[PDB]
Order: sequence, then C-alpha cells, then structure tokens
Amino acid sequence: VNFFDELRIGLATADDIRNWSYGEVKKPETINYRTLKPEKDGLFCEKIFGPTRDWECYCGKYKRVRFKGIICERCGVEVTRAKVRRERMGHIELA
Amino acid sequence: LRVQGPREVQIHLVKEVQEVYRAQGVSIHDKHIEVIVRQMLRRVTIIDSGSTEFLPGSLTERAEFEAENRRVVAAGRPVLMGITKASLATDSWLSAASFQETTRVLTDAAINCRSDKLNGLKENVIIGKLIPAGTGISRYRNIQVQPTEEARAAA
Amino acid sequence: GDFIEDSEAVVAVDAVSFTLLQDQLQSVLETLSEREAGVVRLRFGLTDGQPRTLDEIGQVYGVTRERIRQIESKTMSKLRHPSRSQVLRDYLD
Amino acid sequence: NSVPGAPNRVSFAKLREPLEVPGLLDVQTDSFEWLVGSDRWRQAAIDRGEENPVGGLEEVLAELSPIEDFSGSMSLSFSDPRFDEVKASVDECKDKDMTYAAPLFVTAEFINNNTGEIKSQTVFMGDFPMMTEKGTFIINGTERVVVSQLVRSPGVYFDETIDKSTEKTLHSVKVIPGRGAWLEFVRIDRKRRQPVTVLLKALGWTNEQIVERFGFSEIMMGTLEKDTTSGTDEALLDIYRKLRPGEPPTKESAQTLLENLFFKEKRYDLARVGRYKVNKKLTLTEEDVVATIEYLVRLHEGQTSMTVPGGVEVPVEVDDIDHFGNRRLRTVGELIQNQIRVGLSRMERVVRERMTTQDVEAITPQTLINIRPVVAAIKEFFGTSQLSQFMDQNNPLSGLTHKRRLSALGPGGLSRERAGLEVRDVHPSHYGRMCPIETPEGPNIGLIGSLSVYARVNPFGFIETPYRKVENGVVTDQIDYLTADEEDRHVVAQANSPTDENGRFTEDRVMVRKKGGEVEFVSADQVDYMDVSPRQMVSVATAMIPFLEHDDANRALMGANMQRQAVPLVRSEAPLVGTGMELRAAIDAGDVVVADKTGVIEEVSADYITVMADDGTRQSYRLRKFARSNHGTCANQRPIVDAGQRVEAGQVIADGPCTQNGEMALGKNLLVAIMPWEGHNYEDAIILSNRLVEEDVLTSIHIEEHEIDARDTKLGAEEITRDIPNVSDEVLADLDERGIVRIGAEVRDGDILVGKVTPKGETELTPEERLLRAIFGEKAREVRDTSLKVPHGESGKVIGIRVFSREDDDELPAGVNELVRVYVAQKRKISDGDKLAGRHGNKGVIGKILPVEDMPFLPDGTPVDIILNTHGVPRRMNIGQILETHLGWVAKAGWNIDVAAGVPDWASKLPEELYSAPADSTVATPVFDGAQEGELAGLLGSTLPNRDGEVMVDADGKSTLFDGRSGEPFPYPVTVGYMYILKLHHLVDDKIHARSTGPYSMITQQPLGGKAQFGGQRFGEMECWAMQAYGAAYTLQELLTIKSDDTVGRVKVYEAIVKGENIPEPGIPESFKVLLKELQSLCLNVEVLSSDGAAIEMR
Amino acid sequence: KRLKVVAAFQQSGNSPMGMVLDAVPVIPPELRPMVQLDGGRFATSDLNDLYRRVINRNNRLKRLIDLGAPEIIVNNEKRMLQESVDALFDNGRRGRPVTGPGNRPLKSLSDLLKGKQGRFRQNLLGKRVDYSGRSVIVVGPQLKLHQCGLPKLMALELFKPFVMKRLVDLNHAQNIKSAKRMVERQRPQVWDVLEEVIAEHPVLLNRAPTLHRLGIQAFEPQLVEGKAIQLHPLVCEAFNADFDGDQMAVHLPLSAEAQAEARILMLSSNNILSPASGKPLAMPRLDMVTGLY
Amino acid sequence: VTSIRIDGVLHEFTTVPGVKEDVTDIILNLKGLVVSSDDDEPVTMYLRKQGPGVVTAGDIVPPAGVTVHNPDMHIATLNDKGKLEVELVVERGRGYVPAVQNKASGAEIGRIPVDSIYSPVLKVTYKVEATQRTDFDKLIIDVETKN
Amino acid sequence: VSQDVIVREHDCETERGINVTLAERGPDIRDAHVETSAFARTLATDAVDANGNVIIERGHDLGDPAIDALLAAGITTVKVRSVLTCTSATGVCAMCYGRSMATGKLVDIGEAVGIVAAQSIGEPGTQLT
DNA sequence: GCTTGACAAAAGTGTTAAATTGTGCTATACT
Ligand SMILES: [Mg+2]
Ligand SMILES: [Zn+2]
Ligand SMILES: [Zn+2]
Repeated sequence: VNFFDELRIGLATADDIRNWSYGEVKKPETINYRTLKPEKDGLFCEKIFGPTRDWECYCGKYKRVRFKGIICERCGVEVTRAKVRRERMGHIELA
Repeated sequence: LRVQGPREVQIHLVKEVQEVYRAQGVSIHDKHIEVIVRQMLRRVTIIDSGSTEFLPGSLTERAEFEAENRRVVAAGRPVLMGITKASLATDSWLSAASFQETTRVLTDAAINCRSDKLNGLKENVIIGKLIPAGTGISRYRNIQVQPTEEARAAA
Repeated sequence: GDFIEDSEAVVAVDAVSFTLLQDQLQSVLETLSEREAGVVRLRFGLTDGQPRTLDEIGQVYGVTRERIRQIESKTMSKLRHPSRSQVLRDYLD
Repeated sequence: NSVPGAPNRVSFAKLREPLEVPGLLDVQTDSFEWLVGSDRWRQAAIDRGEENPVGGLEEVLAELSPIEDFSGSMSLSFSDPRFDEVKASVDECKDKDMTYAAPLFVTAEFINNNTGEIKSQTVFMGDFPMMTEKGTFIINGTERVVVSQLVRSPGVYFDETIDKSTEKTLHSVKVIPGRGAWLEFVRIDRKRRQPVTVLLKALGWTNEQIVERFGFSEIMMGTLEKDTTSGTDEALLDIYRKLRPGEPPTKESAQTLLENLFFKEKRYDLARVGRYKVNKKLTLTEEDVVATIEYLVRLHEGQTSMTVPGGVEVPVEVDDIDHFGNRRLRTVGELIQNQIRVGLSRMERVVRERMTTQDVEAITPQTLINIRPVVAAIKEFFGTSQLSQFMDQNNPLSGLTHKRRLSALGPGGLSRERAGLEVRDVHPSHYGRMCPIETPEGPNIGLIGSLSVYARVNPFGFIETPYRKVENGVVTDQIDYLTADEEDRHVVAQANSPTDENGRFTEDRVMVRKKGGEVEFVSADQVDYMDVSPRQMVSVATAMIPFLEHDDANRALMGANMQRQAVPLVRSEAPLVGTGMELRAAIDAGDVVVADKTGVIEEVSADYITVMADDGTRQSYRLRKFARSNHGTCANQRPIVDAGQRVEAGQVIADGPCTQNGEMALGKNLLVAIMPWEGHNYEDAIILSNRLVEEDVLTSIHIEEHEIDARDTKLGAEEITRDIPNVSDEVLADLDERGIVRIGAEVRDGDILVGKVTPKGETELTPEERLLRAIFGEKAREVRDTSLKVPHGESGKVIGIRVFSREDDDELPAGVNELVRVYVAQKRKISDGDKLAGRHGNKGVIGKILPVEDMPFLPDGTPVDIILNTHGVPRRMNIGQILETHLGWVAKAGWNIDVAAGVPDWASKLPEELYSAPADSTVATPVFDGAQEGELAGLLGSTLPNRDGEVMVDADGKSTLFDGRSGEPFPYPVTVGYMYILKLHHLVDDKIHARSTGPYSMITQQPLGGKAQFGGQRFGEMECWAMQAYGAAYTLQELLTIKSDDTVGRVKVYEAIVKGENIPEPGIPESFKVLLKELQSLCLNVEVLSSDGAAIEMR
Repeated sequence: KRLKVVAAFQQSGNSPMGMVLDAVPVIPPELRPMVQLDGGRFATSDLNDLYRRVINRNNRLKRLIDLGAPEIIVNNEKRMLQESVDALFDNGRRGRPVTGPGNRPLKSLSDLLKGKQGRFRQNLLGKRVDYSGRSVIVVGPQLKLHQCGLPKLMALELFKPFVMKRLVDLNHAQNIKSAKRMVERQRPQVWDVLEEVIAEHPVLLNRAPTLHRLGIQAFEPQLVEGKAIQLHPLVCEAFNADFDGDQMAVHLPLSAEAQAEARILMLSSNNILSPASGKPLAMPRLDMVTGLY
Repeated sequence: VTSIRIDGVLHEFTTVPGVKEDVTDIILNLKGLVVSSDDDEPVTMYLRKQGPGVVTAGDIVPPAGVTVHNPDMHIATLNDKGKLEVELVVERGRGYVPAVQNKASGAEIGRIPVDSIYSPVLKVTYKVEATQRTDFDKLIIDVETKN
Repeated sequence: VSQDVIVREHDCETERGINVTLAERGPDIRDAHVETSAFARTLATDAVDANGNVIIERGHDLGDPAIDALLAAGITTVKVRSVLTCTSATGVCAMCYGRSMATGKLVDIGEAVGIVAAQSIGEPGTQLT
C-alpha cells in the first residue's frame, strides 16, 4: 500500500507469540550433515518456516505452481514462494 | 530561566552560542541558532494534574499541555532542557529509537503502548514515505497540471 | 555476513528480456495453423505451465498420439524454418 | 661511503659519522635468534654479559619441568629442544602456500616415584615457523611481519593526583606483575573499601610491629587506630569475604588464600623485568610488600630519600609511565615466547589429568603429551593476531619500516579507543630511540612509531641509544649504549659542537640535554656524553627527506608516510638531490642483491648471477623477475654488473624494484615550473608533459592474482574444462585444452580465465526455454556454468599459470581436486587522476597532461615536465621543496667555483672538494647538516651551457618560459628546476567505480559495497540530511526505495527505462519489513495501522 | 517514578503478565541464514547457536520434570534456561556474554538494532544505492558552472539501461539481449548514443563528509576522456574539495520528479550563496583572486 | 617501429636465456631506435645474433627501402648461451601513437605491440630581435632533428 | 532535535518579537554584528523616529538600505520577528523566519529550516578550537 | 489426413537388501 497512518507497539503476550508462529520448533537441529537439507522440526524446518524452492515441497510430490496453497500430505510443506521463508516465524513452548 | 523567564533564556543562549562562533571568525545568522534554541523551551513541568491525565515531574509539550489542560470547566513551569533530552521526548517512538538508547526507548514504548503517527520526516524516511517537507508537502505534491484551452487550440 | 550475494534474487535485465522473449514467441506462434500452435503450447505447457503427453494432446484434438507426434515434427521444421527462427536466435542464453 | 660499490654522491655534511648506521633489520633477527638460541646468539651472550645464557625456548621449558601431580608420585620432565633443517625453502613455501618451518624435537622424561622407573622418549612438538634472512615469516605462503609491541614494564609506579574535592594530595600507588591480580593503595582485585593496615596484620605481624615499622607515618598509626580488625586471622576473614564472596571460608583456605595469590610462584608470576625494576628501585616477597607501603608513606610526606629498614637508599619520587625507562617493547622473540608459554600450560593441564585416569606404568611421555594446544598457539598467533601483519611491500622502504615499527596496541596493551593523548605525545626520552616525526595521520597518531636509526633493543626490552662519552671537555672514541634510565643520569652534549684539532671542546660553552629532559647551556666543564650524530632522533624514512630541517613536522610526517606509499617504476631513476640514507636503506631492505664474498663474476644472465670467489667457492643468486608483491606492485630485479667485473664483499650485484646502483630510488627527477598555469594546476592539482607518457618515465607495472578451485560437490565433482554450456566459440578462442587462458593472451573485463562447471538439478527449465531447445536442438546441459572471469574494469596480458591437481600427486585440502592460479600483468602509463608527490608532504592528483608542444619551455626549447601551483607552497611550511628544486637544477647542470683568486666568503664554512661537479652529478645533503642558504646562492649562478654557452637559470633560480600555446614569453621570470616526485599507490584505474544494477545482499536486499562485489555507493545519514535541507522528497525517496531496498520496484524501474515508460511508484523498503520482524522476535508487538482498518499485513 | 510504570499499565490494555514468557518467538530462517561460501565451507548467524542453547535446555528441563528430580537439579535447569533466553535477547547485558571460538561474544537480537552498524543507522537512515559511482576528481577550469566532467566509461555503466533502449530504437541492435552485449563489449556505436541519452540529463555530485546541503549539487554531465572526474573550480568551496586526491560520488536521478528536483533545487548555478551567512561561496578564490587583483 | 616478435617469448614480461636485459628492459631500449622508411605499408625488419657480444641497432638488417640512422645504439648484451632472434615491424605515420593492442588489431598471441614515436625533430627553440623607431622584427628559429 | 521544523505557512500574524540592538551611543557607529542579527529579519512593528515619521513599516525585509535609512533617523533598536516568538500551530511561519540566506528572499513554504539550521551550526564546528 | 500394432525407452511401483541412525550399557574406587 505504502501509505499507513499509525505504527504501534506493545508487549507481545504468549498468545500473540503463538498466533504469529507457523509451528513450534522442537529440535536444536539446523541441516543434515550429509544431504545439507533442512532437518524437520528443527530451525529451518520447511514444514513450519517454508519451502526452500518456489512451489516445491520438501519431498517434491507436488512440484508445480498448478496447486499453490496446498500442503503436501507426506512432508507437510506448503506449496508457495520460498519468499515466505523470509516472512514466517516459529515459537518455543517453555517448560 | 527561573529569574528572567522563558523568553530571556533564549536571548542568553543565542548570545552565548553566538559568542563562541564569533570568537573563531564564523558568521551564523542568529535565526539558525534560534531554530535550535526554540526546541529547548517547548515543554513545561507538570506540578499538579490536577484532574489530569498528566503526572508530576513529567515534561509535556506546551501546546498539548495548554489544550487538554483547559478541559472546559494543572499548573506547570517553563522548562529548559538540552537538545539530546529534548529529542528523546519526541512523540515518534521509532524516531527516538533510531536516535540513541534504543533498548531504553523500545521498552518504555511497548509498556506505554505507543502509537506513532508517522508525521515527522525521519519516520517517513525509514518506511520509505515522502517526507513532509519541500516538494513532499501536500500543497505541492497534489498540484494538478493541464494545458490551457487556449494552448490546446494552437496545438 | 553482508558480503554474501543473494543468488535467488531477480535480475532485472533477464526478467525483462524473458518478458520480451514471451512476446516474440506469442508472435511467431501466430504464424502457425491454429492447431499447429495449439499443439506446441500444450506440448510444452506454455499457457498452463504443465507440459502434456502426446496421448493427452491427442485427446483434445481427437486423434491418436502418433498423429500428434507427426503434427509436432512438421510444425517444428516449420519453426526451425529460418524466417521464424531468425528472431529468436539471440535468446539462446 | 664505506660500501664497496657505493656510487659517488657528494655530501655537504660538515661533520663525520663516528658510527656507521647499525644493521637496521637487526631488531627482528636478534629477537628471534634469542628465542631459538642458535650459536650466533650463544657467542654474543658468552663473549659479554651473563655466563649462563638461556634461550627463550629453554627458558619456557625450564618453567614446565617437571610436571608433578599433587601426589608427587610421578614427574614428567622436559629438556633439550632440537630443530631439524627447514622443511622447504622460502621460495618453495610462497609457491605451495605452506609455512616456512623447522620441526622441533624435545626429550620427555617420565618418572614413577613408586616404582623408580624411568621412561625417556623423544617427542615431536610441531613445525615451528622460522624467520627469513629478511626478518619475515612465510605463513601459509604469504610473507608476514611481527611488529614489536609497547607495554608497561612490571614494577611499582606511583602517581600523585590532586583530590577532585578536597584538593588535598593523594597517592595512589600501583603494582603491575607479569601475571596475576594487581593491587593498588589495600584496594585489591578491584575491591574497594580495603584499609592498607588490615592486610599488614594478615601476614601475622602484630600491631606493635606496625607502631615499630610505621614510625614517622602519622596516617600509618591512625589507619590502624581507626581499623576495627582485632587479630591476624580475623583480618584474613575480612579479606576473604571481599575477595571470595559467596564461599564460607576455612582456616585452611583463609591462610592459603593470601599465600597462594602472590608469594606462590605458580599463581603470581615474577617477571625478569619486574624482578629487576623493583629490586633496584626498592616472586613477590613479604619484604617487598612492606617496602611498597614504606615507599608510599615517605612520598606523601615529601622526603626524597628512603633508606629501607635494613635496605639501601634510593630516591623517593613519582614515576612516569611514558618514560621509556619504564616502557618496553616486547620484541618478536618474546611475542612468540608468550604464545608458546600459553600452549604449554594448556598441555600441562592434559598432562596432569592424564596421569590420573591412565593406567599407571602404561603411561609414557607420549601418552601424557598431546601437542594440539602447543601448535595451535603458534598457528593462531600468526593468523588473527594484530601484531602479526602481512608485510607491507610496494617498495623496499615500506617493507623496511614495517619491521622496526613499534605500536602500543594489541593483546597485552591498551586498546586504540581508550588510551588518551598523553601516550601519543612525544616524550623527551624518545630522543634517539623512537622517531617523533613518523606516525600515522589517522587516529593511530602516536600509538604507532618507527624505531630510530641508531636505536638498539636491550635484552630486557628497553631501547638504547648510542652515545660518545666526553671527559674534561674532550670527546673520546668510546661509544656506550645507554638506556633511558642511565640517560637521565648524565648530560648529553649536542651532536654538532665545534671540534678542536685532535678533538676537544672549541666553543666556549656546550649545548647539553638535562634529565628533565630540560635543555641548558653550560661550558665544556660538566659534560659526560655527546650525541653520536645528527638525526639520532630521526627514523630511516624521515632521514631520507632532503632539507628536512626546513619543513614543519606536519608536512614532514606526510612526507615520510608517502615515501613508503610509492610504487616501483619500470626504469627506477635515483634521486638527483638525496640525503645520506638512500644507499644504506636499500641494501638493508633486502630487495637488492649483495655479494657475500670477494671475487669475480662468472656469468650474468637476466635469470641469475654467479660469482667465482677468491676463496675458490662458487656463489650464485637467482633474480626475482616480475614477481607480484603483496599489494600488486612489481618486485623485478636487474643486474648492474658485467661478466669480467671484479667485486668486493657486501657490494651490490643487482638492483631491486625501487633501487638504482644501490640507493633507494622511489621516484624520478623532473623539470619543474612553479608558475600557476591557466587554472589547470589549481588547488593542489598538477600538470604533466605528455613526454612522461611517451617516454614511460612514470610508468609502472602491476600484477593481479586470480584463483579458482575444483572441489567435490554433493551432486558430483567440479571439473575444469573448456566446454561451457552457452557461449560462442569466440569467448573460448583464448582457452587451451583444459580450459585455462593461454599464456601471453590479452584479457578484457568479463573475459574467461579458467572455465569451470558444477552439477545442477533438478533443473525444471521454463517452458519458454524448453521450446527454443527443441527448435535449435541444443540439449539443456547437465551442469551450471561457474567460471573464472576477470573483474570489471581490469585488463592486461596473461603472465603465468599455476595448476595444482589431485590427479597429479600435488596436495590440497579435503574436497579440492584441482587449483589453478592465473597471474595478469599490465603496464600503467601515468594517467590523469593518478597521485604524485614529493618527499616534503606536497601531494596532488594529475589534473592535466599537455602535448609537449604547448608547455612552458626554456629558451633552449626544453619543455618543462611538471607545472606546480605557486599558491600551495607558501602557506604549508614545506619550503624545503623549493630548495631541492634549486639544488636539483644545480646537480643537473653542474657548476664551478668561486676560485680563483681565493675561495669566496660563503664557501668557507665550508664545501670541501665540492668546488666543482660536472653536469648530472648527484648530491647528498644529510638532514640536519645539509647545504646552507649561503651555499645555494653561490651555486645558483653556475654553469652553462645548454649546449651553446647561454645560461638557462639565474642566481635566483628563475628563467623566462615561453608559452607553448601563444608562443609569447611569460611576462615575469619563473622558477624552474628539477624536483624528485614519487608515483603513489592511489591510482584512477583502481579507484573508478560505477554501477547500474548488480548483486544484492542476502538478509537486506541493499546493494553490497566494494569493487569486488561490483557494489554501489552508500547514501548515508549525512547525505539524507543534505537531501532534506534541499526539500527534495522524490529524490530522497528514490535513493532509499527503488534504488536499493525495493525488491519489486527496482526490477520495475529497470523495465520502465528499457521500455521508455514512466518510472513507477515506489514500494516498501525491504529493510523496514525486516525491522518489524526483528522487533517481533523481541516479543514487541508492532502493528502497522492504517487510518483504519487497523492491522495491515506485510506480505 | 514507580507510579510512571504502574500508571502506564492502567491506561493501556497491556497485561503486565507480558513481562514473563511462556513462549519465545523464533525469527524466520532467512534473517538468521546458514549458507555455504564459495568452496563449500559453511557460515551461519550467531542467532542459531543462541536458539540452540535455549531449546536444548528447555528439552532437558522437560526430561528432568518427567523423571522427577531433586529441586537442586531441576532448579539448576530453570536457572540455565533463564540465562539462555537472556543471551538470546540481550547478550552480556547480565554477566559475561556467551562467546564462540576465539572468545568473541555472540550477536544477540538486540545487537541487530543497536549502534552504528545496527538496522537503523546502517540499513535504514542510509544504505547503498544503484545507479551510482565514484572516482578521483580533477580540476574543471574550462567548464561552465552547471557542468561536470564525467568519465565516459563511468557514464556508460551509469546510463546502461537508457542507452540499451536507445540503440534498440535506432536499429543498431535487434533485441534487448544484443543491446546489453553491445554495451558490455563497448562496441564503438554506443558512444554517439550515450551523448544522446546523457543530454540535459542531470546528475548529483557528493563529496564526503557532507556538512551542509551544498555538499550535494546537480550538474550537467559532459562525456570526458580518462577515468577521473572534472569538477568546476568554483564548487570546491562548498564541497571543501581538495585535488590532493579526493574522490566524489555520482548519483543518477531517475524519475521525472527527481530530475526536476535536480535541475531546479540542487543545480550548481542556483546555489551560490551559503545558506547560513548568505555570503557568496562560488565567489572566486586563490588563483582567481591574484589573477584579478 | 610498431610491433616486434621474439621467437622464444610469447609476451613482454619474461626473460631470455643468457641475455642480460629482460624483454621489457629491451623494449625500452628499442624505443630509442630512430629509423626512417619510404613506406608505404608495413615492412618487417630482422635481427639475429648468437654467441657472446653486444647487440646494437647496426645488427638489425633492414629490408630494401629502410635504414637505421644510429646503429651505435645498445640493445642487449649476450653471453655464451645468449641467442636473440627478433623481427621488428616499421610503419609510417606522425606524432606519438600508443602501442596498438593486438586484441584491437588482428595480431596473434606472439606479437608484442610497442609505443611508437614518429618524430624526426628533436629539440626546437627560437628568438627575435627588433629589426629605435621604425623597428621591424626578424626571428631566428633553431631546428634540430634526430638524423 | 530540529529536523521536524519546516515553514508551514506565510504568516502567523503575531505582533510578538525580539529587540535587536542595532548599534548605539554615537557619534558623539553600527553594532559590530547587525549582519547576523538585524539583517534578513522582518519588522514586527513600525520603526518610528521622534516624534516621529515612521521611517520603515512593519513587515519590511530590512536590507542594507533599510539599515542606512533607519540609522539616519537615530533608531537605536528595532523589534523583529523571530521563530522564537512565532505562534504558528505547526512548524514556523515565513514572515517570522524571514529571508532565505540562499535565495536572498522570503523563505519558501516548503523549506525545512531546522536541518538547515543544524547544518549551518555544525559545519563550522571543525573550525572551532 | 489419419490409424494400427509391434516395440523399446522411459517412468513408476512394489519388494528387499544394505546402510544409516538411535539407544542402552560398561560393577576396584574415584565426590
Ligand atoms: Mg583531502
Ligand atoms: Zn512433499
Ligand atoms: Zn510566525
């Protein structure tokens, strides 16, 4: 839009933080040491944060722009632009 | 300030500042100095509320203090403050954050649940808006141009 | 960290030339029979982006896969014909 | 002079050097030879000084031996370090990217006190980097220098600071050790609220002893009178909770705390420097901690003499941390020693613990020893350390001053930001030790300095300066090297004081320096020592400025800095008007080839020079040829000798990059005209004769190194190849079989050097791309094209190629199969925009170069090469540049006396044998005795001809120039002459950058700066201020959105310019979107609200 | 003072509970990237090791809770969990900072925003820009006050998309791809074209540091031989420009508004007097004084 | 003289076995060549020398229609192993033309382009003397050439 | 601190101002600096000699001629418009700010005079010893 | 201008062996 009026701050509640989150990252894992692919449930996990490649799920069963906005029933990755990997947040649920 | 009053401090500060620069051979028209000095006198300390909505010892803008203080049917004193402390008092919270003491600013802003109207020009720079000065002012940017019917005729 | 290029960043000159290439093809295809152009588009998935098998294109025009394979060879030698191909050469890469 | 092949350069010096300049690379070689303790250092310390020399390596090995656990049941002992012959030669290491190193060996003895058995084992510590003849190291193939650091010597230093409130006097003493906690008066370990009396009882001394020892000290009694601590053990408890808060103590822990902190040798490190400092001034002894407090009380009282209760008398006075007596200077050997000590202590930890869990009697010196931390200390010291730097070489002089540099920064010293200007100021004790005139102009001023010419480093780390002792108004030949402490002891006579016959004081009174240092005038009666010569205070580069004494220290500093900034020219002409140092600075640099034995030349080739000694031995020297230097200058060498030539030991066989016939040539001698010329040379700009282009007088070469490797990828192996997926056969036209550019080829910006390819997939080609493939039948290739091309804005000829292949045995890090390096070189003609300068700090860009036809030209028709503006000269106090401009003309045209009948009055003081020099003879005016104003005028008239007997310059150093443009003369006489001007390493080709579109940053989409990245310019905070003051909103918005951060807008704007459409409206800067995300991650809820509808989503 | 905080929570709807975290957000991966450099060796943000300590300790805490554990052990975990989330948000703000190899403290989330290298000053109030260049400057004595010497190589790259269009308009090149190669290889046809696009198309010249707005001024570009920049001798005063080897940046205004602002507001000849004292700046100096004197 | 070709060397920055001067310091020397040619069109000269000695411009064998006017000039000094085989191309023109790179010309990797100075004249000056009232002007010009 | 101060309107119309000294006590002699104080301003009220004739009307630019004219009439002070006394609701007003040092005329309504003031003050700071 | 059958490559699909990965455990005494 490029024209907004106000810009506001406040304390983020745990619920606000949970609503932002596209998933809870449960593992302190970055990427596999062999395949160098993002490890599931870790930081960088494609299930939560997003696809590494445009309209390409982790396993690849749905590789095409034909169906955007569907989730792969196998790897649970959403088919959309890898740009979301820049926009999407996770959360940690503390014990 | 307390002795001779708000308008006299200005005269003093301009003279003093203008003396240092005169010593070194520099020519600055007093108005430039006045623009800066004007920003140190813009607030007043709130001694009593009394029904406000304001808090004692707080520094509030003179205009904002006068209008809401009316409240149809709350006393303060002129306040001198340095340029650094003054700029931190600015209503723009992301303007203050970018200036200095970023963590202090963000924490107080999130507690006060502060809303920034994005009026100032530094705010508009950060977000990529058109600064509200020069050619960015409404009266200029909304100019509408058409050739005179007399001109279109000549083609 | 700030010396790292972004390798997936869009390059403006290519996206524009790709837009221009997408224009020249639309034109060159117009020099082909309605069915000739229609078969090439479906075969390579120009419009949809999803390529199609010879049997699938035969299903839309009501022919055998072999017929489509034939029509494919002809329009390709027509496309390879220099008057059509001369303009697309500089798009090699 | 005194150098066998020295060229003939006449000197105006009226004095005689009593002492040759010492070898000025010595500071590096001595420090290292001490560390390794080779016999060369053995003889040195045996023939004088102490009788038990301990090498640095052995010295740190004594500290380790033995290793004993708490049980003392086993002891691991070290001894006898040994080095093998160097692995590979320096030349081999620089080529193969290895480090020049000798393997080190040690004898490790492990003893079991229970079984009384001994196990002796030879141990390999690691490859220990060695030092080249030139004082450098080769670390992973790159030549590096270890700069010596300035530090505060261990000792007790007192400071008197007036009270910020009461204004009353206070001290305020400090004790700084080698290692361990430091104390201040007892404020300890940064714990305030500590009376100095409470600890004096903590040792067990009863109060009467305080009343006995304190004595005349009133506050000594009042502090114990005010202190409420009763008993020696109770005071240890008030010390225990302040030092170790949180831990309930024990009588075993309360007592050992103080004993272990300082007295114990392990925790508190006595320094040989600290041990020597205070031992004379007054591990740590209880005797020493009492004398501390005693010295203090007898300071604040005002007495100048303290006789210890049982000790010897010394002055009681404040100490100065900036006085060089208290300031070292840890040299390279020591900087290595300390890093070794750290490596061993980290190993001792694994040696101690290893003993416990290792099955006993199965432990050997090896099983307990793991050398990982020892070599890591060395490797991690040379890399990543600020004292270990890539040698600075664009010219021999730059390299020679890099060594000899001393800086106060680095680990073990103050940070650049914190230290105040008191350390940056020159101290009176810097005289003859650290050159005051040479430091950086940046905010390193005074923190970095160069060691003086005759300065010499002490085995303890204090700089010494040579002096000649005077006795009874007679200066002896005795030359004694004194430190700063012993210099404050005596009266240093001025270097030039009139000499009498066989020598003695002539002038009634003597110039002298006191211990202030405060200058004074006393007769010849009271002197002790005299200066060895002028320019003791000066450094090498400073000593190279002709007429230094005429230039303000400001422009002199700039002048020194810029000499080390010059670049070697192809021709390398030596300075027409020089100083002393040019000869000896070039040979000691090492970039010139010197013969080490008298003999004769057997062969002279461009490749090498062999000499047949009178000794019957045969020495040969391989010549560096077009070797690329660290920063890209050219190291090329040329032989100055012929086959038959006789030669003597120490002579100069071949010239280096910046040398001619043995002396440093950093520039060319040019014909200068000081008139302002048609607004072209203005505001420091310079104009040049196109001759300097045509004749390649300012030309210099340059060489760039390009590198690419072929590694193993998860998807395959990278392959260097000539096959590139999409190219015309034209681009490949210069590639050989393997796909690397052919030697002698010409390469433009974007040309291919090494073709390379890497696997790719799965590709998923675009439909529009797959259709063209079918039409033109080019199979989409299996692999992406990642290939080495020449950077934007560069060009030259391909010089050489270096290939390292895994197929060939070679060697390489895991994963790298093939490595190819390509060396490109180019001749750079002097170009408009290049930066030139003289030795006086006068600098400027070339603003124009004119056809030799139209230039100011002398009556001969001789065009001037440079026109320098008159206005920059007078106000800058550099007028020395005008002198050498006159002398330059003298030295070029020759001259005569002045006789007969007699010698004129001015020559009487006096030029000796200087009465006549032919045309083109070279001159030398040592800095602080040079030519003198009177002697210039007398020479200024002399001598014709051009060829015809007419004279081209008057006694004012002026001439009538004819404008080569209109042909008419210039109305007034103009100063002409010859000036020595250097070409400097700021060049237009390197500094010209331009960008339209290019790479963008990963996290922020901004363009990434620097020429390597093809980067854009930074529009900064201050630039936006200027933009706002103008009131240009659309310009400002543009720069900050569609010209940097706007990912859709920047590609649209491009689309618009190429279609000639209107430029579209800007979008949101990506960086701002990032900011919101970073604030969210702090649990700050940041919503962008419209007028409404409330929250907007960035997406 | 204590009222200022307590009062702030009343008027706003903020629950003060927010100051204690049940859940910690995790920043998107591309803002804390992990990527392999040229050669395959990997580099990543410090944030990931910081997030790793937190999640490691939270998971250990779950484990100890389920087994049952003496408070000494469990409380120790919670204390560790607390410190790790501190280091993540603000590192070193309490106690010694979490360090990596070489003992250099890891960069926290707060380290992103703060300082001269933080987002605001580094990436927000300023930034690097397209369509810009720089070189060393040389005297312009023959220039008109509104003009500047522009190195033709520099001009070519700056205007590249403009000429690419022009030489496609004229038939020099048949398609945009050919136009791009024609400019890169610098085939001689482009020069005549460059003069066309550059005509009456202004450019901004800046020299750092920029003290007053006069530190940026628009000029009329003139194609010049050589790699240096020709600067009119009367603007040195405003730029404080020494020819000792100073460099200056060139910026190309694009949009119609930007070009208008250049010609009208920032043009060299319209800014003469200093906007402080009103005294003249472009007035002659140095050589020009003594020449007229 | 425009370009030069030396058998052994493919470029300017190497040495030659036994020769005392590197190829670049030899190109500098060849700069001082003062030649003259009837032209037109390019013509190659030739130089070959073996065994010890000193090479000079006299050792250059010019083709028919060209001449070398300072054979006394030193080129390179050779030793027992030194051999120098180099051909030189003389073109015709005026002024100073910087070396034309063989990427711009049609030359192959072997050719070494060199800066060319075509300037017969060496140093030139003048002066005038009037012809008192009725004064006229008579100028003398001093012209020197390279031979 | 000053970046948000821009000229928002032509006139706030206030009669308030500040008194400039404009020399004194002679001859029996311009103030050393009337160039940075009195010049470029705009008169708040009419400048009147005894008894007197109103030599310059309120709102005058006060150029060089105006100071000479005034000085003749023997006026040893003048009340001047300043941004200190300006009553504008937002920003300041052109009349109160006075002449633009750059243009030499009344400031334009877009001008951001805070930034210009900030820079005019800080730039010479390098010369302040 | 189009279709049929024989046919081989290509592409999936299920079935199995090999490898990779995760977890438990080690009892002189050692705090
Ligand atoms: Mg400068
Ligand atoms: Zn999937
Ligand atoms: Zn107003």
